[PDB]
Amino acid sequence: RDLVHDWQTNPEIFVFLLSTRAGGLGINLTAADTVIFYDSDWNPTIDSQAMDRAHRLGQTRQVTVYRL
Amino acid sequence: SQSRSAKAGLTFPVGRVHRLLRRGNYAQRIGSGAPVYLTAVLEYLAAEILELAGNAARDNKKTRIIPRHLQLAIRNDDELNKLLGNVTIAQGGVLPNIHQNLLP
Amino acid sequence: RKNLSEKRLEEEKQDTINKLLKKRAGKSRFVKPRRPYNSEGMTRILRRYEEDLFCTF
Amino acid sequence: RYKPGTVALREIRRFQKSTELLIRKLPFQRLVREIAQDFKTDLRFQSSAIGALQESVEAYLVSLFEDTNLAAIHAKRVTIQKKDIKLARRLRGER
Amino acid sequence: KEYQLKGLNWLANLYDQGINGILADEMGLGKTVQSISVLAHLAENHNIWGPFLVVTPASTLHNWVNEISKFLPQFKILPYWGNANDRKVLRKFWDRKNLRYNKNAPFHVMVTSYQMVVTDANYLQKMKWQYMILDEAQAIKSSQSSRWKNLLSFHCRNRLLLTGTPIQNSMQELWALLHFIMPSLFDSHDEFNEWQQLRRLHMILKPFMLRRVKKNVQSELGDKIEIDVLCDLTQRQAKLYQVLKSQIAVMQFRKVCNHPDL
Amino acid sequence: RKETYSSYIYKVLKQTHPDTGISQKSMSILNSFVNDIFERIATEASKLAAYNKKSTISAREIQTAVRLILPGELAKHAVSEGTRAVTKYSSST
DNA sequence: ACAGGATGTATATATCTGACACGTGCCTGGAGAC
DNA sequence: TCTCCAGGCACGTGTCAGATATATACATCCTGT
Repeated sequence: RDLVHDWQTNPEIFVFLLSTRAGGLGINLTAADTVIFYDSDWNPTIDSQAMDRAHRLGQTRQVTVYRL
Repeated sequence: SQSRSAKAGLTFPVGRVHRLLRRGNYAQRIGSGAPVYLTAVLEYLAAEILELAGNAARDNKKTRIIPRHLQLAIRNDDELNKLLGNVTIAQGGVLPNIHQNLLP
Repeated sequence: RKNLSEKRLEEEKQDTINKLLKKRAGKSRFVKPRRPYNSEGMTRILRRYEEDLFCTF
Repeated sequence: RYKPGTVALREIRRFQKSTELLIRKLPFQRLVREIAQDFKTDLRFQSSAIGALQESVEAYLVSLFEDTNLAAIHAKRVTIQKKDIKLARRLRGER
Repeated sequence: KEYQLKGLNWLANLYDQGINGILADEMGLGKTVQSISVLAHLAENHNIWGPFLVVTPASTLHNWVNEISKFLPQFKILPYWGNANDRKVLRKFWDRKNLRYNKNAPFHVMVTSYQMVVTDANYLQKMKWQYMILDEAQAIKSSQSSRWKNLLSFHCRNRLLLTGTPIQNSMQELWALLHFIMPSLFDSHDEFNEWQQLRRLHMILKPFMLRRVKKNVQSELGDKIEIDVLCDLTQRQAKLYQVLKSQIAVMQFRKVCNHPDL
Repeated sequence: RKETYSSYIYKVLKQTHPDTGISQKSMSILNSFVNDIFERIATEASKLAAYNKKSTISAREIQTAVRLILPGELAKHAVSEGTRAVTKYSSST
C-alpha cells in the first residue's frame, strides 16, 4: 500500500525492483518509462502485462524498453 | 536482596514450595532444610525425565516434545517405569511388543 | 429487566464491532550521521587564521 | 495376494504403531449420559471429562487385552475365550 | 467521459438480452472505471445496492479499494483480508441473511482474493450473489485446478470477465472460458475439439467480445520501442556451461546464464 | 494468577536441549508429574513426622521419605544431590 | 506389440496461510528484619 | 508481623513449515489399435 505511494510521491527514488506478477498487475507505475527485463522470457502473456503497469495513462515522456 | 534458589544453586523456587508445604497442613512446624531438599529432589527428577524425553524426541528426528516420546522414555527406562507403574498417560500409546510364537 | 439487559448487551456488541471495523479501516485500509571522533589523553595542535595553539600535557 | 496371517501382522503393527483414538465419540457421549442420568438427572458434562473417560477406558481395555492374551498363550492357544477373560479378571483381583 | 460509455451501453444491451459478456482487451484504458460505471448505471437503472462480489489478486485489491473511495464514495466499502478472527468479524458483518435488493447494508462491495476463497469454499457456498466480477482471470486457465471447481459452484449466474490476455492458446482455456460464460450447453470438450482452420475461428467468438486497441487515441503514453541487448558469455559462464553440458534442466542453463554466484 | 511450573522446566530443558520445544499436553504431563511427586513425598514425610511424637518436619524426615519412595539408584542420586544443595545453602557465609 | 496421449518428475521460482514462536504490562507472594 | 519489589502470569505481536501453484521440457505408463 505505501511502497507504491512512496514510489509515486518521492522523486529521489531511482530503482524499483520487481518480480513478474507481484507488481505488474494493476499497479500504477506512470512515474517511470524504462523497464528492464533481466530474464523475462517465460510467456508473452506475462510480459504483456508487465509493461502495462508502467506504459499507462499519465506518462509524460517517451518509453524506452530494454530487453536483456 | 536475592532469592534462596540462587543461594542453594537451584532453578526451581524455594519460597514457593515452602509456602505450599506451609498451609498444606502436613505439620504445624517446618524446618529450613525441608524446601531446599524437596527442591533439589524435584530438580533431579525433572532433569532426568527431560533428558530421556529429549533423547526420544531426537530419536524420532522431530524437533518438539510429543507425549509419545514421554511414553517411550517412561517405559524404556527400568526404574522410571517402576516409579510410574501406576499412572496412566495422556495420548501416549503402547510400546511395540509381539510375543515370540505369533511370529511364524 | 432481562430484555433491557439483552438489548444493552447487543448494543455494546454492535458498538464494539463497529469500533473494531472503523479502527481496522483507519489503521489498515536519509542523511547519515558522522563517524564518532574521540581523542582522550592525546595532545592537541590547533591552528586558526590569527593565532596558533598547542595544548600539551 | 497374501497368506492369512501376514496382513494381520501388518495391521497389528499399524495399530500398535499409532496413537489415535479408536472409539467413536458420539456413541460414547450418549453412553455416558444414559449411564449418568440414573444417578442424577439433567446433568451437564465437560468435553475434556469425556476425553478423560475415553483415555481411561482405552488404557483399561488394552491392558485387559494384554493379560487376556497372556491367558491365551498360557492355555496353549491363540484365540481368546470367555474363560480367559474371567481368569484375567479373577487374577487381577476384582469380581 | 470516454469512449467506454458506448461499450458499457452495449454491455447493458447484452445484460438486457439475458446472457453474460466478454471483455477481452488489455489493461491500460481504464477497465476499472468502466466497471464502476457499469455498477453505477445498473444501480441507477434497476435500483440495486446489494450483493456485489469482487475477486482480484491482492496486489491491486487495496488499489481498487482506493479508487472506489476516490471515484464513487456513495456506496459502503467492506474489505475481506487478514487473520481468521477478523474474517469471523467480517462474516458477522454480512450475517444478516439479506436477500435480493437492500439499501442500508454493509455488503455493497465485497473484495477478496482467489486463494482463500478456494480455502473457504464451505463459507462461500451460501450467500447467493447477484453480480460477481473476476479481474485478471488468466490464472484459472487450467481446467484441473481446485479453484476452477470452487469457481464452478456459485449461485450468481453472472460471469463478467476482466482479462488482459485471454488468448493464452493452450487448447483448453478457451473451452474453460466459453463454459464459464454459458454454463448450460458447453460441457463436452471432445465435441468442441471436433467442431481452413485459421479463418473458421473468427466468427465463433465474434458477437461476444469487442475489438479495441491502444493505437486509436492520442498517444503520449510513451510509444514503447524495443532495445534487445545482446552480449557474449564470460569465460567462467561458458566454462560452467560446457561443464554441465558435458555432465548431461532449462533453469540450470538460465541460472548460470544469469550469474555464476547462483 | 493461576500458578504452574512452566518456566522452570522450560529453563532446565533449555540448558541441555536448546533447539527443542514442548507441546502443551506434554507441558501438562510434567506439571502433573511434579505435583504428584510433591504430594507423595510430603504426605510420607508428614506420616513419618507423626510416627515419632514429633511436631516438626525437617530435612531428615524428607531424606528418609525419599529413601522410601524412590527406587535405589534414583534414591542414592537424589540424596546425593539434595545433600550437596543443603550444604551449599547452609554454608552461606 | 508399439505409438500416442495421459500423468509424473524435476528444479527452480512464485504467492499465501497455519501453527508455533517471542515480548510486554503489572500484581501478589517472596525476601528481610525482628 | 510489617514492609516491599520483582518474578511470574495474562495477553499482546512475528516467524518459518507447510501447502499450493506455474512452466518446459523429458520420462514413463497404460491402453487401444
